[PDB]
Amino acid sequence: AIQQMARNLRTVLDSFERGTADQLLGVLLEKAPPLSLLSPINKFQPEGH
Amino acid sequence: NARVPADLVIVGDKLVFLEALERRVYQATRVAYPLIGNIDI
Repeated sequence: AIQQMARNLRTVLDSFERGTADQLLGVLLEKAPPLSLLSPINKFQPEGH
Repeated sequence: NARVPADLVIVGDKLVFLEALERRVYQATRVAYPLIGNIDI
């Protein structure tokens, strides 16, 4: 019983370190605009207005 | 004289500067850069 206890708790503690990268991928996908729309605006208009 | 980081290229027999000044000047301002001139056909 205590062996199953420790073996289970180890992967539960590992899962947060494993899923922080998942959350960064989620937020970086929710943040990034497409390159095909970012790159002409950064170039073809000089300043704006 | 003073040392300045600037690139020089050689064409023909003449050593010329090569300038594309758009990041140092004409950046984060409200003016239009020249050499983006217009033509009429």
